[PDB]
Amino acid sequence: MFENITAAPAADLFRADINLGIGVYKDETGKTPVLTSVKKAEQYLLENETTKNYLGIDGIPEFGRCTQELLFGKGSALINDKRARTAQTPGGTGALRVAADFLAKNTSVKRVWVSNPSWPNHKSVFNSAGLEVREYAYYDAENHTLDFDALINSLNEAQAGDVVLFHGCCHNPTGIDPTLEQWQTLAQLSVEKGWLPLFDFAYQGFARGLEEDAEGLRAFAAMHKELIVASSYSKNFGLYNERVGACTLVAADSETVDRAFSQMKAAIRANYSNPPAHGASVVATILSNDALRAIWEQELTDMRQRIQRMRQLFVNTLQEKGANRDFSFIIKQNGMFSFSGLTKEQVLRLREEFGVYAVASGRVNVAGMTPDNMAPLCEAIVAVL
Amino acid sequence: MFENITAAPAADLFRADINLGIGVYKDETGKTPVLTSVKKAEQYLLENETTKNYLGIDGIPEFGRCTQELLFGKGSALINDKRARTAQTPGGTGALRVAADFLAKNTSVKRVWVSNPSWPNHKSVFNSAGLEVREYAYYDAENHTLDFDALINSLNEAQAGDVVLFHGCCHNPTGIDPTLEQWQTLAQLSVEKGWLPLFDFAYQGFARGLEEDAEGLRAFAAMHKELIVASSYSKNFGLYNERVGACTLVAADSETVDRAFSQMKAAIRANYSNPPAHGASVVATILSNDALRAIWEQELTDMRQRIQRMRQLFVNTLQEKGANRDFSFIIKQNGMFSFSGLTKEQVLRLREEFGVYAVASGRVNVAGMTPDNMAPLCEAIVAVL
Ligand SMILES: Cc1ncc(COP(=O)(O)O)c(CNc2csc(C(=O)O)c2)c1O
Ligand SMILES: Cc1ncc(COP(=O)(O)O)c(CNc2csc(C(=O)O)c2)c1O
Repeated sequence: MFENITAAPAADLFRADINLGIGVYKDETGKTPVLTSVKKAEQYLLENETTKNYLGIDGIPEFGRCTQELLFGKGSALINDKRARTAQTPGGTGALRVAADFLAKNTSVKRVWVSNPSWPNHKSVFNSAGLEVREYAYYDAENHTLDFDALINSLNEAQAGDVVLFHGCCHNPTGIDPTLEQWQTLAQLSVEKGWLPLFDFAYQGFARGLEEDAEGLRAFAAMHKELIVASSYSKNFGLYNERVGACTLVAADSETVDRAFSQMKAAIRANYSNPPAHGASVVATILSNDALRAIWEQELTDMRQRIQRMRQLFVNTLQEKGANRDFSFIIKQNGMFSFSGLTKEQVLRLREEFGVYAVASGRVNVAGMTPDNMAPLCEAIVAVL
Repeated sequence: MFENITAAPAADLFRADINLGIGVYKDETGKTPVLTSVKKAEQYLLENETTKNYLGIDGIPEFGRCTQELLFGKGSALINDKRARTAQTPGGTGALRVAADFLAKNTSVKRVWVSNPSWPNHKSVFNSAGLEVREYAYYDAENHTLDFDALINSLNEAQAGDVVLFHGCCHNPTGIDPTLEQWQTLAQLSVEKGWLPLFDFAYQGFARGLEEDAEGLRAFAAMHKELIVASSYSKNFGLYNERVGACTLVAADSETVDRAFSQMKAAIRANYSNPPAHGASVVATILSNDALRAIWEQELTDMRQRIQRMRQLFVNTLQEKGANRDFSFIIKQNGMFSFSGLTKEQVLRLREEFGVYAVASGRVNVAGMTPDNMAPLCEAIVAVL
């Protein structure tokens, strides 16, 4: 049965002997520690859990409520009108796959529109569910900005009933997000064209703040009867390996969302049955407790701010090491990732001659940068320019 | 998009006011506590974990090794010859779905054969991956035994390249397992007919013991170049909600299994990306530590033995409450579940008139029974005979 299977298309080189191709947050010491708020919650769970009995298919109710509040805001009409249902999922990826399976099996959706560039796993996830993936223009490589007019031009090829995927904030890989006015334009256009918006929200809190980072989503939510949000707590709780995310379904009213959500639960049941408790329980414990939530929000703020300091230090140090070229785009971009503007061959050179690792696209993880490694990193970059 | 979705086909009645329709183990007090070995491991993890950085797609290496040893035996040729690869998954269900996606995308498999009766989610899982499910005869409702000759008759309709699903031990819902000689007959037949065996192993340790319960699988593994095992640690570690299972792929040699496994990892990547650490880390911590493993094995033994005591007490008490009918089949059956022999209407009557809850099939969870609830439970049953 297996003798003729083709190998899947093919960090290790890094280990064999700076990592900017890392996918996680690192602190100033180059570590990805467990957040203190998380350790405190885990201790509370160790002390207080009396069973590991299965969660419901949609997971921990408190987790769902706290998630909806994060996405839509306390007192949101969507919440008040019971228009949203949330399934706790194994990570943002799990939420995306649940969304994809739900859509493939229960709707006429055949196509999902994703930005060029995006996270490479988007295509894999949607294709796995039998959905075609189409790309829309996004990046202006000259101004290192949102190629907006072009985005709109690309998207006028999208038919009514197509899904359009939006990164909520901290676009991956570019760090370039729509302004609020641009989000508002997109929200209006989406209504007019009959797109189903799918928000991928893996970095809430890493751009400007929890509430600010949700402005775009909330602009869409104000305009649409229906949408889906696939969110992740992997980076903003440092809970990567615990697989903590959420798939939130929004419909016109409670009757419609509940009915549709029944099929989302069926899609989950046939996949992993019900979701893993530990990571989501830590999130629910933290979000629903004033003291823990305060510690967590500050920890998230510390991460956001350290990234901003590295963006500034990167730009300053490149200038000091004798790059005579603008990198101001780095300061204005949001989240852990930016395109450095380096070519695939410069990136290869960086790895081979200097041991500095980025992805071929030239995307770098700014959280891989520290006050200590910045000078050598920038010296290397200047050398390949 | 969602306005026309049909609701999915539809515990609560129990709550509204004995539960034998429960899906988990309960102790003599009616609780499903966290195992002591698990609490000890969780404390060790709280004390020692310094990051939540993502696991590899296939999860914790130690978890994989310990799993293979449990399934195949220490010193197994399959292990020695590196013929098996294991992905840590979100539960047995997750392992089944990973198997199904892997098979649908990378092989000519179109059909999976499942026993009639089985766990109802088997059909959902395979169908979700685009695979047809066919049933084979299993249960002799007169002798409350394995309708074996009939099983074989059913399965001669299976074509070469079809998958045949076997419950490793503690068949769900019947508690009726092949004898070793029957497993050996099935293993030979499977080779001759060109079936791909898929073992579903959710109850290792609940029939006779860890090693004994794996005899059937090992009989197949001795005969086959290729097979898949979907295992779960939900019931034998009491880790239900942490989602701890494994998909183990076996091929003729290391080159072939590694190549095939690359596509299994691709299937995981496009689903939930990588698996949840907490539950699998507890399993790995326990299995790889002599002291914790000893405590755990005894806890598992205590569960196995309590179930056996309830099977015996059930049969004795039914006789004492004036059932003049054999129930000896209960003593010989394996695991938490048996068919009581009650009809769907008797089961309905039990619920409505006596507040005793089973599934319509008449399947009862023997671990729902206690010395305290046995007399009323048996009085109720006698009343509906
Ligand atoms: C846009 C977007 N969508 C989905 C995901 C999946 O997040 P988790 O499944 O890890 O929660 C992520 C985060 N997953 C991820 C891990 S490393 C990485 C990268 O781009 O390096 C990405 C994301 O950035
Ligand atoms: C034969 C078989 N296959 C797969 C599974 C899935 O186990 P987990 O996904 O819970 O680990 C299980 C256990 N899942 C389960 C939870 S309640 C239940 C039942 O039959 O009541 C079954 C099983 O018995």
